[PDB]
Amino acid sequence: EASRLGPVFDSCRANNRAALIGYLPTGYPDVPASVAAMTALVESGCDIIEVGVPYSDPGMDGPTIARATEAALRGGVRVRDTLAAVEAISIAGGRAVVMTYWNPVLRYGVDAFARDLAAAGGLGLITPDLIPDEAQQWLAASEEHRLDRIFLVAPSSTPERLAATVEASRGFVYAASSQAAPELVGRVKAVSDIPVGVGLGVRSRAQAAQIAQYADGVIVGSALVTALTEGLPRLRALTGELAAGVRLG
Amino acid sequence: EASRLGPVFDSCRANNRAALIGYLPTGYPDVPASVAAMTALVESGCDIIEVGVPYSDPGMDGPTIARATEAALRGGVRVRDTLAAVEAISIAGGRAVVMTYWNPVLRYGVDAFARDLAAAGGLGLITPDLIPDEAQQWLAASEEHRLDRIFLVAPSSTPERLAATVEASRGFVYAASSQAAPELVGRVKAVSDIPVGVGLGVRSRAQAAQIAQYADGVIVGSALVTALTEGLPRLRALTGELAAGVRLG
Amino acid sequence: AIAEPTSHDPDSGGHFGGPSGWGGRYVPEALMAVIEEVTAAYQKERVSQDFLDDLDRLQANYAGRPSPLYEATRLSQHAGSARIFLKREDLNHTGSHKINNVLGQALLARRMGKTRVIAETGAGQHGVATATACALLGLDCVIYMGGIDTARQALNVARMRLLGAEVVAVQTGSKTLKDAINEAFRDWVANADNTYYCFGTAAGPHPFPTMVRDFQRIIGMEARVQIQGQAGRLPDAVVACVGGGSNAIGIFHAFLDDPGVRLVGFEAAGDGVETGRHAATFTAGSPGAFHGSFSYLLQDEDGQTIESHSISAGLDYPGVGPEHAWLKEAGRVDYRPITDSEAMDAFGLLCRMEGIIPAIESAHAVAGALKLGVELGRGAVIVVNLSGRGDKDVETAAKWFGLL
Amino acid sequence: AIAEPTSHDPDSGGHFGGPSGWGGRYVPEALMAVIEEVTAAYQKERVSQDFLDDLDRLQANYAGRPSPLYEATRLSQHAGSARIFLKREDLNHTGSHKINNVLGQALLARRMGKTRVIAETGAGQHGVATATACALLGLDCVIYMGGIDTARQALNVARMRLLGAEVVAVQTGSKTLKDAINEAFRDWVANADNTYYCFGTAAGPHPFPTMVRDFQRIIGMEARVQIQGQAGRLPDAVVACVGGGSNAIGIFHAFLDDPGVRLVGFEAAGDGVETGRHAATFTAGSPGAFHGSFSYLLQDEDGQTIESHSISAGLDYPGVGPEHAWLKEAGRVDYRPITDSEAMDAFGLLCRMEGIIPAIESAHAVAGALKLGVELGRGAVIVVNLSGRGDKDVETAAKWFGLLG
Ligand SMILES: CNS(=O)(=O)c1ccc2c(c1)CCN2C(=O)c1ccccc1F
Ligand SMILES: CNS(=O)(=O)c1ccc2c(c1)CCN2C(=O)c1ccccc1F
Ligand SMILES: C=C(NCc1c(COP(=O)(O)O)cnc(C)c1O)C(=O)O
Ligand SMILES: C=C(NCc1c(COP(=O)(O)O)cnc(C)c1O)C(=O)O
Ligand SMILES: [K+]
Ligand SMILES: [K+]
Ligand SMILES: [K+]
Ligand SMILES: [K+]
Ligand SMILES: [K+]
Repeated sequence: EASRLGPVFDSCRANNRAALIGYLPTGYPDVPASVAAMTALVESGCDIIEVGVPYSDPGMDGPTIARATEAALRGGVRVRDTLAAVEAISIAGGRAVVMTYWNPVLRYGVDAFARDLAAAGGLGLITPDLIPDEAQQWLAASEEHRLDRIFLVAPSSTPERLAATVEASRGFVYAASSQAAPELVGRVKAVSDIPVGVGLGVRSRAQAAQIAQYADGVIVGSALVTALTEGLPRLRALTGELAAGVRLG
Repeated sequence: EASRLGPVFDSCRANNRAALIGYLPTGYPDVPASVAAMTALVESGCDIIEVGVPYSDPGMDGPTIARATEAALRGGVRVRDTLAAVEAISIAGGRAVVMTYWNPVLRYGVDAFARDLAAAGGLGLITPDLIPDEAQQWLAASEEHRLDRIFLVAPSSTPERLAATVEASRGFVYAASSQAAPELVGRVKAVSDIPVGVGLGVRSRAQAAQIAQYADGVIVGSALVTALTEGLPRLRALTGELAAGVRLG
Repeated sequence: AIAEPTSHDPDSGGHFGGPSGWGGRYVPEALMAVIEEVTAAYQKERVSQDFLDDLDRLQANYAGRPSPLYEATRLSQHAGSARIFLKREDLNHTGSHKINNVLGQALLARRMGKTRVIAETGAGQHGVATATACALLGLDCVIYMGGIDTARQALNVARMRLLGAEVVAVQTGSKTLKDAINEAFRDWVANADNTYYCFGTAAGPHPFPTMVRDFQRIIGMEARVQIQGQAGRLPDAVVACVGGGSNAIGIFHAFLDDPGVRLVGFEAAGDGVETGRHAATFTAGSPGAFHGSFSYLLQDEDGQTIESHSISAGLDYPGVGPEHAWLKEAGRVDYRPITDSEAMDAFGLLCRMEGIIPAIESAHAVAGALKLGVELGRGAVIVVNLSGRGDKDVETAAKWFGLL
Repeated sequence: AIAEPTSHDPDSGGHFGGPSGWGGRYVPEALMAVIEEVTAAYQKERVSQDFLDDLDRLQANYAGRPSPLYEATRLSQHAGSARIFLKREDLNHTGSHKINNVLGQALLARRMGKTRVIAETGAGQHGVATATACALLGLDCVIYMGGIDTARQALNVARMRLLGAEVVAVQTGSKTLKDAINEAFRDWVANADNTYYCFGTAAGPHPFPTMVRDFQRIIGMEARVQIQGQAGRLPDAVVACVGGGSNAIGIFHAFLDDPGVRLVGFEAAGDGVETGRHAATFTAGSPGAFHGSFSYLLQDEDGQTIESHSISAGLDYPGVGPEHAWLKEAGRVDYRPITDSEAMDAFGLLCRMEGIIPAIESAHAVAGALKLGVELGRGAVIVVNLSGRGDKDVETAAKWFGLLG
């Protein structure tokens, strides 16, 4: 009927604000510390937690996340740690999605991973290197286990591919990226009413406020990793600032 | 007519001995020192002196003579110093022929060099890299200026080339060359009565006496340079021993 | 012969084998606009007579095609008295098969109006060929190369720089071919609007596996004509080394529909397939998505890429092209491992028997051809793709044989 | 058919232009047996269709002939808008024209029953080629190379050793090509009974000038056909670099009887012909007997050889082949100097304009062609012999252009 994240964006619209979507990679600086950090995100005001699966060759990630996931892998992080992190977030009262490259899912098994993500309490999957053209098995698994499917659109996306990508998404659309970020959101808003999350290297409360003026969600990741590296108290403070920034709308 | 060196070999044959033919390079260790050594050879019993013209690329010379000629050239030895050495040997009562590669003769001019060599008292020319096939100019200047022409024969010489080379030589034939040397002399004796000199790395009286059994002349060069390098008295001693070896009684 | 397609082509999405799903485009949406742009440009220009005329003119007068086929009679005693024929891609301009693919893609890059060309390189032969064509056509060029490969293939680094191409050393990961591909990928994502990615092997997302193979098909088409002219029949076997798969698919393709012709690819086994220091993708890998395609790769139980190891820079890659994964599934091609020691022995043997210094990559094929000759016996005809010459490997080989 | 003894061959004594002219045999009698045996063997096999078939078979399938002819359109503006055509001998197996002569001579050595082959080398291309044929044909191989050249051409030293050849570093004299020739010569005179001397340039005593030129004639034969196909006429000029003269005579010969075709050979001028650090044998030399022939060489007033200098190991030679002397005296070929700086300028221009890394030797010919193009003007067709590729010179070029430090 409705997307798993539907009610979350509904509660944010009623409060005249954007959702705060925070990303952290599993296993950095270790598995127990990362879960304590993700719990702190729920406590510090994150509406949605993106739980990242560390991957050996993360071509789409910047240096901050790429080096943290690399350190996580040096520590022996496993994919099952991500499912254990989703369960801890759900128990703490948070709303967790998983962000992963596609080969770890293929290796696990798309259906088996969807089933196990659903059973852990996960609400959706973000697939930065899976386009709808290859998403046949994922679409079936997304519907069977009632999981949202968050694809990415790009500023360079052709109008035909933007439409097909938006049509294939459930929950929200990840507008990955000047003036290109509002324009990309507008191109999505022209063909659908699905929520639009925006990632834009957000570091400050003001940046979250700016994006909240046109986006349904504000995605922060690299800055959260940087804060956790300084320490868990630094992550709490920054997440609070960003939580206030999304209410500026 | 008779060859310039004919009387010498006649006199040696009349005394039941071989001619001692001694080689030294001009300008080693310097021009005055080399002239003193060539004079010492005359005084110590050499019948014929081979005055060597140092050449930049002497491919037929062993390392002993190659190093000495390199040193002579570093000292600034000139072709004209070889002519002066011939004069000094003539003045001392000796008999000199010049041994040289052909290009310094070409640069000097064949007729001009033959004229000046005969004027300085030179008796002939040994041409280690001039075969009779290329010796047309030299044959004419040799007849005009009454110089002997000593070509070389080798153990590998075909019967045709050995005969043509002997027919072209005047004075003596250089049998350049462990029984290959006496049978090479035998091949020359089978076609002509011309005196035959043998080079064979003679280092001792014993070796010179071995060659004197079948050869008309014993040629020594490398050992004289080695002796001169040690000192002029060592050269006189060695030449005395060699003049004893070429004598049979 | 690029104007006419093949019965072995993938669907519009780049999938081989229908339901098996080999190939495809496992890429971010951020690359799909340029990826569709290259695909459309290639379908337009492959039937354009002006394009085909330019490519053929360069292959003949510039690259030196056709390369000859040489019967290496002095190898026969070491190959069970079989008859080893060497397809002499080592004689191409720049010294390998890579120039075939690069001339096609470089001409395409100019047709698309791209102002900048980037490429990865492992052995440095694709890097030199790319630098070569960008000098010739007047295009800005940047080559990405793993830091370990810059050290063991230093001759090709200096060739690239003399040719006016920028060379970026890649220090991430295993500092070899797969890491160069990662870095060049990131460049393409950021600069797609003006940058052409001249990919050097028969892998990646559609259209690269098909396009690279189409530019390399000239090898096997020549070889099929040359072997029949010289030997009077089709070969018993055609073999090649397999890194990503371009030289192998290039010489295999013309023989796919010849049922009596065995096709054998030889992959790098490094220190041995049981040591964890190898690059034997088919022997020890499993299916997965990697570098834009669904194919085989060396991966652990969670799907993390396992780093490869080989004395040969050009085969030191944990992946393989999707058309090969399809051909392996179909049983049309067999894929076998060859170790460092086997390759180096064949290297020395080819030097002393035939006066040919091969690339260490190509030496894996010679090594396997020697073993296949023993298997097939006296009089068997075996065509070997001699993919490159070994000037780049002379230091490594002299050190291996104690000639320093 | 077969290119019969045409009107350009010397007499039976090896002399060009008269019985006491250029060439001949200025050698010791100790070599005349093996020189006459090689001369007889070559005279027999040069008219044998089975020998020419063997050579042709190796040239086609093993060496990669024919080599293409490539119009380097992006050089034109630097050549007065002339049209530069490159004869791509750089694409031959081992990377130079030297393999043409080596295959002919190694086949001959095998026909004579020789089991040991020796050779000199300067750039290392003739040494690699010789070592290549000896491996291919099962002959023992010893290469003599000057110590200075083993340092600046170290890539070819290792190639030769991987091919199973012994490399002997020569430390006498200038430690370059002329000194490696002297040492290889000493080896031959000592082992004249079983060793074949594979001489790598169109010089030396008869029959080497003629035999080497005959094995390289295939270059000009192909190019004369190719240029008429591509430009629709005979060229206005054919140019090559001149060390001993093999690659130049190889491409010149097919054009000798085309009177409208200018022929220009370019020799190495090093730092400059006035500096005394050069190898410009025709520009600054004089006739003399050197290395078994009568020809031009750099010599002082006494006839001592003047040591040569060039950034190019293959042109760093104070002599030149006797047939080139004859063509110069006849006025059929012009010979001009090219400095190190001019050659490296042309080296780098060929790299970045055409994507071809030439041998530094060949860069001298490209540099001369650029100058010649300015003289001849727009539309002139100039065929250039690109004698080799520059893999051996990569380190040298990298230093020259500041790619090191
Ligand atoms: C882990 N997933 S990823 O970072 O998004 C990702 C996806 C795709 C690819 C890469 C990373 C690197 C390579 N790659 C390609 O597509 C590719 C291969 C050869 C030639 C051109 C290409 F574009
Ligand atoms: C100074 N006079 S020399 O030492 O006797 C003398 C005479 C001749 C020759 C040499 C030295 C070295 C080279 N040379 C040759 O003939 C020759 C050249 C190329 C190939 C084969 C050769 F045999
Ligand atoms: C890695 C590249 N070369 C691989 C290579 C290979 C293996 O690549 P294929 O794409 O499998 O053909 C074989 N032979 C030679 C001479 C090679 O250089 C490169 O130069 O970048
Ligand atoms: C000296 C040798 N090379 C000379 C050379 C020359 C000059 O030699 P010629 O004999 O004049 O062609 C030209 N081009 C190349 C590529 C060369 O290598 C040698 O390799 O031993
Ligand atoms: K990510
Ligand atoms: K470029
Ligand atoms: K045959
Ligand atoms: K793959
Ligand atoms: K010269």
